[PDB]
Amino acid sequence: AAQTNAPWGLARISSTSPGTSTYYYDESAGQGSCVYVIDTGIEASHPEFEGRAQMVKTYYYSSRDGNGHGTHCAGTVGSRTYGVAKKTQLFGVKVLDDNGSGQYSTIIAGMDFVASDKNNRNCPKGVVASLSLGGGYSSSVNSAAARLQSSGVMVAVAAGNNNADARNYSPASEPSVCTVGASDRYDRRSSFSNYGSVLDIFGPGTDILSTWIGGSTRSISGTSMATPHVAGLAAYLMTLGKTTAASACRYIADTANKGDLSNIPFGTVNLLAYNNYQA
Ligand SMILES: [Ca+2]
Repeated sequence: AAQTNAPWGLARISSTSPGTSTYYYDESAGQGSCVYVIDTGIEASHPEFEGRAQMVKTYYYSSRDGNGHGTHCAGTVGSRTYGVAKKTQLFGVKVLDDNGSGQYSTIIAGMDFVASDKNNRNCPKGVVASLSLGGGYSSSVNSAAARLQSSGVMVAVAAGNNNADARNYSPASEPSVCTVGASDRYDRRSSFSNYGSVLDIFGPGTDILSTWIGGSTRSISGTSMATPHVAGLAAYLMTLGKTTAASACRYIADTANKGDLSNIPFGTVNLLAYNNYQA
């Protein structure tokens, strides 16, 4: 399949060079896989989700996304127009309030929740969790991410937006999960992207067009936007049978475009997520 005039980040993950505008992908498109978006929620009624999204848990008064961030990230995972894995099933867990903030105890509870809830869901091709959130180092938050990964869920987390070593942030600094940095459309490390030896992979994160609340769309930037490209790519590769939840991060690294990025500090991987699709 080929989506013409695609958002640049989708084109980039299906090309060995920057500057293209077509997203090439296998028509299976992640069908049979499930991705939990643990964030401010998802506007499940947005036409772009085609009924494939639902809220399964909230830690606040409402399960609605009153912010937009979670709907944007969900759109990059699995919306029709803006998504990597266009037939995946999306489940929303609202651990952040409508200002985008949340306590670490709530975020940990949401991770433990997904580890259990996935046992109640029909996801024959596997389960992914996308965490576009973080804050300062916490061993308890790292441990919760490690548990979620160990339970059989491919965990992708944002590296953070401090232009700093991600070793000082959580859950970015948990080695067992897949920690994602951001790049821009010219193949530079995004100016805000964290870096460091704990990063596993880069994905597109500057000026990413996706779904927004009120049935709308907008372009925003962050390692929060790069993470769902990698989460959607994992769901897509698991559906194709190329890899499993345990090894997807390593498979994505091994099959990445290598050495293409600029402004990568010594000690940080120079690897950009790539779907290796050949028609
Ligand atoms: Ca890792």
